Amino acid sequence: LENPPPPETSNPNKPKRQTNQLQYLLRVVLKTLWKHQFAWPFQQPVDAVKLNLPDYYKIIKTPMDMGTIKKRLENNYYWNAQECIQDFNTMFTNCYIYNKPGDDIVLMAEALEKLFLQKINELPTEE
Ligand SMILES: Cn1cc(-c2cc(NS(=O)(=O)CC(F)(F)F)c3ccn(C(C)(c4ccccn4)c4ccccn4)c3c2)cc(NC(=O)Nc2ccccc2F)c1=O
Repeated sequence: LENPPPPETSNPNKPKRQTNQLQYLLRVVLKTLWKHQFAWPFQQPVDAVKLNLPDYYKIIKTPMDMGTIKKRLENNYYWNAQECIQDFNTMFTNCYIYNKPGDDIVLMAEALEKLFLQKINELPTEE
């Protein structure tokens, strides 16, 4: 099986804006998570060919990773903060679906999710 192409990150047919919440999601939330020691397996799409995980994309139909989220924020892909937050949530839940509870990669995702939820509690005031 081939890896699927990565998720779309730019679309000039989608309207574009910068907002206080989107700026915070890139500069504070993504930046904090990205620099965490456990972030490295989530910085790019799961490369199922490289990892010899041929069943990954037989089960995970909405892949998501922080590299894609970073590119979406840099390309003004998201109009609402919730769209970005939904992508982080999808990345975590994909991990909890494919991997057995308590496995290494799940424990890494759980620590990142706890930090993510703490930062989302400090989302700045909307326009
Ligand atoms: C979200 N996500 C991400 C990865 C993942 C991604 C990688 N690189 S990447 O290029 O894809 C993404 C990038 F660039 F950002 F790093 C690598 C490169 C090496 N590794 C390890 C050593 C590994 C394992 C556990 C914890 C940490 N590192 C690895 C991988 C495969 C087999 C053994 N060890 C990776 C793991 C795996 C998942 N799941 C998984 O590996 N599940 C699994 C494996 C074997 C048996 C049972 C399983 F469920 C999953 O969900």
